[PDB]
Amino acid sequence: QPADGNPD
Amino acid sequence: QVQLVESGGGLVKPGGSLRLSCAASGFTFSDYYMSWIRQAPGKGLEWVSYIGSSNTYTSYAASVKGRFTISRDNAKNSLYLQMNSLRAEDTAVYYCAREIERSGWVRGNDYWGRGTLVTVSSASTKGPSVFPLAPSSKSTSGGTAALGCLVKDYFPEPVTVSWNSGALTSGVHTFPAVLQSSGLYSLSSVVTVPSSSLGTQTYICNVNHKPSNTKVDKKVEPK
Amino acid sequence: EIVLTQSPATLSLSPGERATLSCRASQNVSTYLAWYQQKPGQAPRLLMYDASKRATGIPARFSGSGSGTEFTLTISSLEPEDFAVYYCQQRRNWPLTFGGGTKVEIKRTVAAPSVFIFPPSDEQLKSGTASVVCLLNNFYPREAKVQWKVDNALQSGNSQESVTEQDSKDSTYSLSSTLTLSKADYEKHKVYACEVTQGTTSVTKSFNRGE
Repeated sequence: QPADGNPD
Repeated sequence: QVQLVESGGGLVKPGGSLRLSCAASGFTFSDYYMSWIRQAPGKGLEWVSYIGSSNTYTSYAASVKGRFTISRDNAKNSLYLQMNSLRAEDTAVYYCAREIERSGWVRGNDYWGRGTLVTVSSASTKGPSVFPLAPSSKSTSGGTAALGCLVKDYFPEPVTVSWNSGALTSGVHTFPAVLQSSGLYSLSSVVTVPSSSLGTQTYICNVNHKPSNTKVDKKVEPK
Repeated sequence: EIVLTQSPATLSLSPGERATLSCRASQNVSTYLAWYQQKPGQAPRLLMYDASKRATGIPARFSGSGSGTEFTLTISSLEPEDFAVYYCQQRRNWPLTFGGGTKVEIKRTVAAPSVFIFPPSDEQLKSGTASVVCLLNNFYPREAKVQWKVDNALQSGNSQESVTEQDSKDSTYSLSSTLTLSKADYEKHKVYACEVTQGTTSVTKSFNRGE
């Protein structure tokens, strides 16, 4: 998923 | 080669705390993102947490939110999992695993550590009692004899079992342990042999319990 | 959360046969799906990511396909080393989730167990506890009903069983069942029996405490 750890 | 080595696992009381470490080598740790994945005994895989470029970028499974914290120290090539308010249901092997990244999205775990076992229980460490499963000299199974060792009331996992210091391997079945209602583990190890061998060949089971730094050797004599 | 279902949970196939493993998602995950292999006592190994990209060093007999909610992992011809558990993992959104796994075991002919029953050792009885152990040696298939009878009374709630992984040489399983009782309970009864039922056959192994 988004690599910053935040849901899409 | 890429290597990931977890450490810090062990026994913890319910409500206690534990810190896992994961040492990375064979690649530039700071060029990769990481996850922790756990596996309860006999169960499937459960993702635990993920970290990106720094402690600023993390994500957690709902079941651990607020209790576990993932972090990294690139100068030490190390990943960490701080575990607080532990519960019996957290008992599992914990793996650290490297993530695949492309186009700003992580896409799977291409390298895994060997895992470290975390046990959450009020039980105290205890070495095993090893009892014989003795073969009957009277053979009632077509000329074959079964014998073994009952490894009872040890804690925590794991134990390993060999026979005659590794010289006897054919026909050995060492069973996965069961967790007894007492909170202690028990397992058996068996081997089938020619009944005609019971009077000539010595059979010894070698039971190693590293958590208690105890090894038990039990000679199993015919009945 | 995105729920993954792997059905069937077990595939029983012969070496050289084609294997088709399914993973279905409760929501649209596009092609963000990874597949893993795991053997007993070992860490998982990545096989496939982005649904269809083979991982490093994975043989070409493994191919992944699908998009959206239905995905497949195909092993064109099973090799001995391919009998293992397979998990899918969706990488579409946080939190990450896994399927429950599919075990690919070796199909073989039916094989009845050799059944042995072990009384408690005198050494253990001195401790005030008794463990009675029943062994089912090298049988197939894995499914079997094991029951304890004490003076012909069916037991419930006082036994636990364990099963080995499939044997690499003969593809059988073995099973242990352990009955736990106090020394006093043990000495109140004579006949101890372990009954194994598979299909239309029950085999009971027993001993008399005195003998």
